[PDB]
Amino acid sequence: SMITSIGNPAQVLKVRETFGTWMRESANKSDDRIWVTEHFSGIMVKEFKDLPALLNSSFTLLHLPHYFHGCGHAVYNNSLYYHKGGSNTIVRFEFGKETPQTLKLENALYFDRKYLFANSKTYFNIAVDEKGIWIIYASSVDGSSILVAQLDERTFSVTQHINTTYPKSKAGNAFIARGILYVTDTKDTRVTFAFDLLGGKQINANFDFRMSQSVLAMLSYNMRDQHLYSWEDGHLMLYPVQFL
Ligand code: NA
Repeated sequence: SMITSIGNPAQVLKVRETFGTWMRESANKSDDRIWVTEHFSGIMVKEFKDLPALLNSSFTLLHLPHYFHGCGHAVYNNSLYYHKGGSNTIVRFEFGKETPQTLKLENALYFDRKYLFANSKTYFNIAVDEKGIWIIYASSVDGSSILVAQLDERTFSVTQHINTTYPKSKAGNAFIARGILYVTDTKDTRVTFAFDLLGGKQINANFDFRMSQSVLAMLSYNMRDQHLYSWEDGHLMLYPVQFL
């Protein structure tokens, strides 16, 4: 099924950090924790035990095995998925463990400011939804096309590279819900492109995302509550979504 509209947002918090990510578990689990990264690069993640903890800036610091770049990470099943800064390596870091798993996206743009999403200086966007685990990236072959790697969860390996043919120059940002890729306009306020990942075909999508045009750092669908999570100019937002 497809998204027909996005509701008014709920703001959870405003921080000084213009760019960052906030993330919650999306696996069918009782887990109230929140994970945050700040800025476009670093080696630390802040873990909050719950929302009141986030509200009061009471966090545990977790040191990562590799520096992250960008704002396109995701948390799924007690693991952080993220772009290893300055490489085409994607890292899966399980929070109670030492050695992460890694995979390489050999034909993906990953340096020299040739971003997948320029607004957020992002090269890769990891997304988790009802139909699988996905890595959105931009081709280093033609330097333009948006692709989505479909993952195998157990092996943390790529089973398929899906070419949308959509040029990244038209994309503001994106998220994936129920196996459908949704891409925003360059102003990041409307969704103007969509792609049925398992059907391998474009589908019509034109609906408003938000009224604010403030810079958009992170945009991510969480299948556990079916809400859009975003980070907008230091504002942590939640959007409800309406399916057809
Ligand atoms: Na996104």
